[PDB]
Amino acid sequence: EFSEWFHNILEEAEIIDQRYPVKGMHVWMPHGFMIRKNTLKILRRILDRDHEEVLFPLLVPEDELAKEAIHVKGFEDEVYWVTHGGLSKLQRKLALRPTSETVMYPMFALWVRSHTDLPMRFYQVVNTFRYETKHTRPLIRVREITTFKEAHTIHATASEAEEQVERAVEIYKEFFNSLGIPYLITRRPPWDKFPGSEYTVAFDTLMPDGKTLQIGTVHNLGQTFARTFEIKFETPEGDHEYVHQTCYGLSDRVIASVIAIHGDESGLCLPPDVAAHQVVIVPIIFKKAAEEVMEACRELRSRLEAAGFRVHLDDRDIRAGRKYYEWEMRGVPLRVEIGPRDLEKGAAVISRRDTGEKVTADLQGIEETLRELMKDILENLRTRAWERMESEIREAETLEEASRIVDEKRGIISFMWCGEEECGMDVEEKVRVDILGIQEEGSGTCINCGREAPYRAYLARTY
Amino acid sequence: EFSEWFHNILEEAEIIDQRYPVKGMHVWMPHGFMIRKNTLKILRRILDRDHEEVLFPLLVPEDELAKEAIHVKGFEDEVYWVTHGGLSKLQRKLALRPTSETVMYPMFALWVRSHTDLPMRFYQVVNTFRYETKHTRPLIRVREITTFKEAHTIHATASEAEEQVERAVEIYKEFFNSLGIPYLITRRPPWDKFPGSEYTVAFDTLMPDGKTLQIGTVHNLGQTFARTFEIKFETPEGDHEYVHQTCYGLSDRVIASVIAIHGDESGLCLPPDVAAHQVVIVPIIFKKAAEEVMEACRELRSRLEAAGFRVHLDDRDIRAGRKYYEWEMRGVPLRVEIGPRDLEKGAAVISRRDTGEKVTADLQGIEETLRELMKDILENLRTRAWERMESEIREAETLEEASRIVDEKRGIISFMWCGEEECGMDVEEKVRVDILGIQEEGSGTCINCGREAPYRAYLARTY
Ligand SMILES: Nc1ncnc2c1ncn2[C@@H]1O[C@H](COS(=O)(=O)NC(=O)[C@@H](N)CS)[C@@H](O)[C@H]1O
Ligand SMILES: Nc1ncnc2c1ncn2[C@@H]1O[C@H](COS(=O)(=O)NC(=O)[C@@H](N)CS)[C@@H](O)[C@H]1O
Ligand SMILES: [Mg+2]
Ligand SMILES: [Mg+2]
Ligand SMILES: [Zn+2]
Ligand SMILES: [Zn+2]
Repeated sequence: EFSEWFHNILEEAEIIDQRYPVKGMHVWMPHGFMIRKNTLKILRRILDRDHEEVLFPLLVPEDELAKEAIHVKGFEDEVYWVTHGGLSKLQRKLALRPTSETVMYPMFALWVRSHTDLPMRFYQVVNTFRYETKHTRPLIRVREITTFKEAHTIHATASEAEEQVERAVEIYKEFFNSLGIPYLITRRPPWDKFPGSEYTVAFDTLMPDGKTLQIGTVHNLGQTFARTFEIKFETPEGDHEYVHQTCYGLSDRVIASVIAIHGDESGLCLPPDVAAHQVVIVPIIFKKAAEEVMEACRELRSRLEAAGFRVHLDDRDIRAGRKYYEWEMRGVPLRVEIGPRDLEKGAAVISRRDTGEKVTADLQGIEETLRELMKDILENLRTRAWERMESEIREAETLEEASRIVDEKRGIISFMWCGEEECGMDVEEKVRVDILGIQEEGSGTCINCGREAPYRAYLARTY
Repeated sequence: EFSEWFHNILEEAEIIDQRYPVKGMHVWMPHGFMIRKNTLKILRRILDRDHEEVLFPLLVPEDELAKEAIHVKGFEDEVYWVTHGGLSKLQRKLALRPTSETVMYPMFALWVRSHTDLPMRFYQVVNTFRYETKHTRPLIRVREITTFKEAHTIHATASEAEEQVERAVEIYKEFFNSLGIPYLITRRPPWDKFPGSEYTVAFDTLMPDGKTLQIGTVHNLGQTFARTFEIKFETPEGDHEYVHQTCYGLSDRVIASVIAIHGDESGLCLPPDVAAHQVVIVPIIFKKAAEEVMEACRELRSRLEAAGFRVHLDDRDIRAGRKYYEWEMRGVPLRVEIGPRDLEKGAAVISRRDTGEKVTADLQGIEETLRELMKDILENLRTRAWERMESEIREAETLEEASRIVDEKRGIISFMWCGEEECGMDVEEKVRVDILGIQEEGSGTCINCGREAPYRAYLARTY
């Protein structure tokens, strides 16, 4: 049911067009692009406080790519290779970046010299490529991740790296809270961690179909990469030690989830700061004081633009009904309607998208009325969102009880686990599910092997 | 001399790092990225008035790519090819986009149906790839054009297309005028036009080394592409005619030229709206009322931020001299200095980057003082720039006189030309130069063959 809804809204709302001749590569249409744009504005406000945006190349030579032990093994046959430059075959294969460690790190080796240089915090929003699963899904599992934001940091001590991991987590929390997206934070199992990292922390959110979606990862790379690419720095004493690195990223999934989670029957419902328009003015006219209604709307639009609003005056010549439907299925938060009546009273009708509540406000101080409504809409959407997710995280004491809950109610399943490979693998195989990760807490007994369970773990059917 | 200057400033000002293992692919460092960012902000303000930003894929399948007669011939061996997806060879070669006609047009065939749909105006800023000349030059001739802005339009009548070409030209004029970049507009010879177009209009600017740089092109594609990809539309009568298309683009060259043209001995000099910082506050202190000087600067910074300025308070602990040098070689327009004296008077020293003129202003209304200075700096830079270019465009009546001027003074050479292939080719071969394009005007006699010359043409040594 959700799948169909999603695919249809992506088309109706004109977000992406999937009819491109190459599987897993979609087109961002005007409207979709605007949402993506606003989502990135929000992200960058946060990231630009302490990160420096850069932009590295797309192509990586075998030499550099296969320079890592496990990392290269991790993306072995998941990499696209350019072999020819025109008719002639390149004397050195070039891979489209799957992620940029092998692109930036050799360069980091040069930029880093003294401890005065550290810490360094960079990020870029580029397009990456991954040749994976025959199962292609819009914004969720694409071959061309068109909105891959990857941040990479460099530190003097391992201590600072761990500290950075904590900061990244807080940055994502804030990012997501701004999109009203709920999340579960866990430490992925050591066999699912980013190829070559010390450990991976992941953010997972729940899709309306009971399936889970990884919407963010933070990795503590320790110094394994530093040693590989020779990223050393001079200490205040005169010694030469390797650096401690971390990296974290998000993809188009963040947009998929903002669409999916605040999804609706009427179409899209979006956080005010993400919608293409925050306020759409719709004039109601039947050839009766029209000239005065129109000039009341125009006055209003200009007044809102100057106030900092992303407003749109829909003066098209169609029935107000159709207009309502359109801007509603497109996710516009507030609709301001103006008719002869209310006009001859100095007021207008303001309709919310999340609730449907129409109120009456004085065009005189409407700016503040709108700002407040917007703050309200996000809080509501974020709240609802959190309730819906938590109400889907259920505890299980028996491995059999887990199977019953997953298969019947879907959602996330909480449980105490010993934290052993074989036991975890067995759990996954038996329940045909995936262990998202752990969260350290009081002990107990592993739901599967009964041994001492140091971790609170979660599992679910994932994307 | 210029070459060395350019390369050194790109490094000193930390714009791009060329030390990447793959020739023709450079890295945008933090500072460079900020300039690129601001340059694009300026561009988008203009383009977003009547264009809709989109984002298409990077990869194009042979099927689509080689679907055009001349277009495919034009980028035959200039295209990079991905042949393998992991270890397995793709059953369909994929080319990195050189430009996106073959990527978007098949998709345009679907989006276009009724005349009510037209006109459509799109654009995107993506990275494109071109395997060309062994001669790689930073921001001027790269394999990965990291800042390729391509706009594509669709029209019902050929008349509107030509009209669009005129609009594009005006858009670029405004873009460039904002960067204070001077330009010569001409109609490229029919053998240099964009592969498959009806005709190409190009913008050329002059580099400090007397060489010319193409910084923008507009193409009228007529309906040749429409027929190729089947982009038809229903007329108000019920007929099905093809569409009229145009497309135009810019690359990183725009940034190269803003750096080069307003170049300087002290380093970078940039239009206020392009610099990473428009105002850098430098407090002068020698342990004498410091606490009061610092709090005067902080107060000022905040005050400027809230006014809309991109300001930076350099409170580092180094000699004010070094600070001056740094922000000067980096292109910061205005430097605001505050010391005990001026402070105890309610004034500060404002230094211009283009001139070096230091003035004294009341911290009380400094906001306006700064805004005015910024407007002034651009006008000055744009003016100077235009003078320098025009003073390098020289007329020639004899083909021999041309050779003397080019070889001795470089620059651009104006001349009357018959407009024939063979004559033009001959001119180029004999003068070892390139014919930029023509400009229709009163007749005369071709500088080479003496026949009737309908066109005013220009030539020069180019990049
Ligand atoms: N095929 C895909 N389609 C869409 N999003 C994806 C895809 N693969 C991964 N992602 C998203 O991108 C994020 C980062 O991917 S990753 O492999 O975990 N980590 C990185 O690549 C690290 N180098 C951090 S920059 C994931 O958390 C996930 O939300
Ligand atoms: N290798 C290159 N490096 C940097 N800039 C380039 C390169 N090749 C072309 N350009 C710049 O990019 C602009 C557009 O390139 S073009 O081939 O003339 N035209 C297009 O590709 C058309 N499809 C318009 S979008 C040129 O005007 C030129 O200024
Ligand atoms: Mg697993
Ligand atoms: Mg030529
Ligand atoms: Zn166990
Ligand atoms: Zn001639």
